[PDB]
Amino acid sequence: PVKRRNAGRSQKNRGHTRTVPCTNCGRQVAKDKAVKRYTVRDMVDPSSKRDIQQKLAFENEKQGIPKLYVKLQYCISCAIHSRVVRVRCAEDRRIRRPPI
Amino acid sequence: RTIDPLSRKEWYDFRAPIPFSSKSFGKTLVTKSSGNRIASEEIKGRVVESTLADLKDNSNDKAWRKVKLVIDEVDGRNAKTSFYGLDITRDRLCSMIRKWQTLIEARVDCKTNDGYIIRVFTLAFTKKTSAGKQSSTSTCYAKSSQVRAIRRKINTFITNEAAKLGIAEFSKNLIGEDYTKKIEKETKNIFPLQNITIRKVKVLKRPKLDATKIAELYSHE
Amino acid sequence: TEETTKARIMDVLGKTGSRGGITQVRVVLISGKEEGRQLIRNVKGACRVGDVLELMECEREARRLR
Amino acid sequence: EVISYGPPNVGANENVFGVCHIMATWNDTFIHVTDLSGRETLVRVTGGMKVKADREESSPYAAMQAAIDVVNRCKELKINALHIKLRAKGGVETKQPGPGAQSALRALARSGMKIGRIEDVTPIPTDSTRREGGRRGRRL
RNA sequence: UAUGGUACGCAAGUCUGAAACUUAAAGGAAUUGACGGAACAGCACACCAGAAGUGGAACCUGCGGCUUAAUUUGACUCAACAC
Ligand SMILES: [Mg+2]
Ligand SMILES: [Mg+2]
Ligand SMILES: [Mg+2]
Ligand SMILES: [Zn+2]
Repeated sequence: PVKRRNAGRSQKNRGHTRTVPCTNCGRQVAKDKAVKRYTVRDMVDPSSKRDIQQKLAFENEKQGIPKLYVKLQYCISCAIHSRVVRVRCAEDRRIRRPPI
Repeated sequence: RTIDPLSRKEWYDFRAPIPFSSKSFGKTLVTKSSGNRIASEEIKGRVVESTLADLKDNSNDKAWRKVKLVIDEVDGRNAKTSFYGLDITRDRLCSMIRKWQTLIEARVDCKTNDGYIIRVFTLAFTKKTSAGKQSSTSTCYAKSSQVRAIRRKINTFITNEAAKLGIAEFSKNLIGEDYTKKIEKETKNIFPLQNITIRKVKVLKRPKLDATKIAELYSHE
Repeated sequence: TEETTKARIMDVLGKTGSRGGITQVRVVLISGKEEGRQLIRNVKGACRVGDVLELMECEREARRLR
Repeated sequence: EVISYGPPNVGANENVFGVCHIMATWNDTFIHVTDLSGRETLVRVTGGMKVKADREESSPYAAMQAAIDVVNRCKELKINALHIKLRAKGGVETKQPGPGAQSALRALARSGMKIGRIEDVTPIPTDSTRREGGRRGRRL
């Protein structure tokens, strides 16, 4: 019972692909296999934002607080446990560009 | 409290070199002279990391350009500084980094006639023309060979524009948008590029400044 | 800091809280310092449309429900 | 009276700029002010200073207490505004700043401290030495 | 695996490679259940806003122990125990 046709990794036309340590655990995982999400968040709770934007010395800031950039790479055990990815029915299992 | 730990500390106002505002930007702390320790001489090598908070008119939009300065001189309770480095905020970088285009990077080593050896890193990105939203479908990559020609060209041009200018000149040009314009004009044949950037500048080998040239660097209007 | 604003509910929007004990609500202000401003607030207790609410901060605005 | 061994000549218009290096770990938080050079250190506060429990070292309560101590101490050095340089342990380790990050940043301004330019400097390998985990990471 | 290798290897071992004996199953995909220290979604005074409280006391009345000649006996999570 082959489960995935992909077999989980996006890799074809090569023998080997570089291994990446998982953010959460640090387990080595295939770069194709890895669940990788790029995150641009803000360093600060919106309330906290109000508080700081009051006190910003340079008034020449328009959204003059930096965003936090993360390239997040999960091993499978981790990205499942941590709900980044979750179990779906056989038919949906092949759906490719899902979010909102 | 008993004996505030800063009891012995003298303060100095930083002064910026010729491309920047003559007005002091920050202030620094140092311990008083001990009769061995000479107050002014403990500061000979210090390094200042600032934005352009340093160009009064033009500053406010560029929080993206970091400038390192090094203190060449102490004059009368205020510390003069010469050029040390150029750089970029994390933000202004990961700002520019997008999937589905090619990331070009170009490193160069150059000499001023001022006697400086500099290392300039340049950054550039593939510019999509085709008018869609760049995506998994909208792939923008440029051929590796085109990348190589782009390096060769950028690099060459910089070494040329370096050898003919003083470090005052060179730094002024470097901070601002001149080189980006020119670089796009050279590069465009090979491939259209977007947000050309000078990622960093390092100063490899710096001569010491005669009183003359350090006066001519100061030269403020 | 004591400063206070009267807030009248235009719409009852959601229902929310871990136990589900709170109501989400849309609000028009009557203070006179800020009039006709609209806000989204989380209210504990039972509310209809067109109640009045005593609000200590018109800056805190509640995260909408999805 | 008050002898502040901070800077000689100020005004009410003037801004006095210190720099705050803030390190947030899953295990602790650091609020550290220096001059624009980074050489001369002004104030130093760790979470562990502010709590006796090893586990609370990182927490927001600790970060808060830390922050207010720092602020109180800059205030007498006549310092209005800190630039902020934020850091997680970084390098090969995690790049997500710890819990104390936000809390300390807030409590700093909450305390009536102006806030200058903000940058994240977290150490970022072009490439890495090998990670402290197993080949298989932390199991459990 | 045993054994034989004018097959290899410094070694680890690699390659070649049995039979006696024993056994009716082992095995493949898929269905339905049941289960899960997986994901999601319902419903109930389950929890939530509350109240009256038991648990603490004396006593009453059940269980269990323990004594007893005998302390008849069934019934132990809701789903035994003023049954
Ligand atoms: Mg292989
Ligand atoms: Mg194409
Ligand atoms: Mg570890
Ligand atoms: Zn993991």
